[PDB]
Amino acid sequence: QQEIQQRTSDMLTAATQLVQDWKQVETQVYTEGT
Amino acid sequence: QQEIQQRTSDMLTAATQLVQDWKQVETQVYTEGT
Amino acid sequence: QQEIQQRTSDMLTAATQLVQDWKQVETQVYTEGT
Amino acid sequence: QQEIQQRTSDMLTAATQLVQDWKQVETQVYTEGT
Amino acid sequence: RIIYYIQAVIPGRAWLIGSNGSTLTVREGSKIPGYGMVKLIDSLQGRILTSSGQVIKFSQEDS
Amino acid sequence: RIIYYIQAVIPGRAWLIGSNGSTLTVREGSKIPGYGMVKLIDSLQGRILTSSGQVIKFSQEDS
Amino acid sequence: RIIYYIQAVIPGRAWLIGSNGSTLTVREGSKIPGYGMVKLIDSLQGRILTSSGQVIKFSQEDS
Amino acid sequence: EVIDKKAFKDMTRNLYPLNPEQVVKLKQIYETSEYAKAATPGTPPKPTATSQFVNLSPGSTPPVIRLSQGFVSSLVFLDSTGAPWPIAAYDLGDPSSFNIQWDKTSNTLMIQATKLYNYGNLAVRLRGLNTPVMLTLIPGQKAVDYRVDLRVQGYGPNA
Amino acid sequence: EVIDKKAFKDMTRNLYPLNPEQVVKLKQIYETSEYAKAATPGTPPKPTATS
Amino acid sequence: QFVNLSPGSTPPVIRLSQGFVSSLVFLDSTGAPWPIAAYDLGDPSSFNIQWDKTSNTLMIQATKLYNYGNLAVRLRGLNTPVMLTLIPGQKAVDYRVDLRVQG
Repeated sequence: QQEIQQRTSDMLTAATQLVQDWKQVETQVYTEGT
Repeated sequence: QQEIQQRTSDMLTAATQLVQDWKQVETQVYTEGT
Repeated sequence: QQEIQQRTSDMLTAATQLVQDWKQVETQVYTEGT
Repeated sequence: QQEIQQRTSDMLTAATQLVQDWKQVETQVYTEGT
Repeated sequence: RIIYYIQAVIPGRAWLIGSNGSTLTVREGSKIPGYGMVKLIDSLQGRILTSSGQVIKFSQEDS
Repeated sequence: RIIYYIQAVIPGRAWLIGSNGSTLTVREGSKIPGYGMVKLIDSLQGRILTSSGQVIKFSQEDS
Repeated sequence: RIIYYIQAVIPGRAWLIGSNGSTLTVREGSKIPGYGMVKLIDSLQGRILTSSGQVIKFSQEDS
Repeated sequence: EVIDKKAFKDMTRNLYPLNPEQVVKLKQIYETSEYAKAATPGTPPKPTATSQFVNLSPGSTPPVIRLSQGFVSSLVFLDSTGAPWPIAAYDLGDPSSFNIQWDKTSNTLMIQATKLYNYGNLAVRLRGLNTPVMLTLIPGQKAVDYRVDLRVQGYGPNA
Repeated sequence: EVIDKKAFKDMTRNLYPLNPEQVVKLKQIYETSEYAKAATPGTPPKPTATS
Repeated sequence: QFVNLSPGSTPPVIRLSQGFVSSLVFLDSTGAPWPIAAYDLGDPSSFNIQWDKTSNTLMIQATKLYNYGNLAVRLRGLNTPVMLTLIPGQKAVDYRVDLRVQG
């Protein structure tokens, strides 16, 4: 029974990092050459 | 009887705010244009 | 009985915010271009 | 009975973040080129 | 005759305009030519009661 | 006849446009030529009820 | 006849393009020439149901 | 192996306490509350443009301007022929209820009402006149004046 | 599964303690209070020009 | 739309939306552009206006959902200012409005 609550807290830590990484979008970079 | 004095103190707070708002009169503003 | 007094305090907090927002009137802005 | 009170506090935290994000409107940007 | 219309009303006074372009102001007890005596000034709903039974209101095209 | 269409509506008022290009604004009790008296201004769903039974709505190509 | 294709769809609206190059936008209850009345705009899967039974989808070469 | 299914569904309910069907219902609740907050009691005033003639006799009544809170009314001064008459100076009583914007050379005043039902008067002096022109300003009526054309009895510098 | 309906309606009542009907009635109470505040006792004076 | 400066007509209506841009361009009776001298906006907390100081185009964005107001625009050759009303949250949004002024 208690192994379910231990497994659930481990999954919530990993799912928070996965969602936070998917939010990040980096701005495009324009390079001018002359 | 006890609820009468509680209602009286609430009306005195609202009446004091109403009276001093009627006291305020602002000075006229004269604008010269050229 | 006591659920009425709890509900009354929540409505007074929301009504104070609503009345305060209706008081605010912003001054007009004149933009001159040349 | 007590699981309803635990579930209600979780939805109130998430609903506050959703409403506050819908309030935000960013000002338009005018770009002039020459 | 002349038809009068309400132009503005506060508690106490009312400003009127006629078909001839004449502008008046009236109080609770006052004389209006062609209407009689003012009986009641109702600032809400824009109605003025007159002793002859006629009611002066806002204009239909300006309200 | 002339067909009127709703241009914008808030609670209370409604701005209308006609087939002749004429523009009007109406209140709860008001006159529309060719329609009669305004009976109900319902700001949601864009419907105006009229005493002759006709319903003034938004235009089909502009909605 | 003229064949219409979905160009973009959100919940509520849908932008359509025809074989003649004409561009339209439609809502839940709207008229499409040669198709009839819009019955259901389903934003997922790119399907629009029409009262005549035809289904407007994305183009096969542009999807 | 059965534990992994039980931990995944309980974690998803903790990560997302609101369903996608419940997010849609909350957005309808939020915008309906904004609609009732912005709605005006009664009927809104009718926006109109008017034109008046101003008589400087000592028997007539000063003219009336109808205003509304937060709205702009423009007052333009013309002579008897209809040419514009520029403004020299103005004097406003009770500035806490009204706000006036004016470039210092033109003939147009733009007045905005700040309060709901408080009324006052205004003094306006023209370029060629010695007699000042008196107005009264009443807000909160059944009509709001977007623009008033004022006919002044004399002859201005333009004719 | 029936817990989720019960928690949703209770959360709405804490988030919005005033109905859309009650917001409309409160705005009529507020503007009637300013109308009595700005009203003058008796009759206002008549604006006149004299010589 | 055609704008009439008579003292009997109604001011024109502009339909807006929250977060979207509406452009208004001013033309005369023939159709040539009419440059803008100045403008006066009431309630700046509900609308945002961008304007380069010489052109004849105003770009207005609505900030709130259902709050409406008015605007005064003065043109270069006119003495009569132009009065508009701005209502957001309708069933149509105006991307561009063409305005014919009488003079």
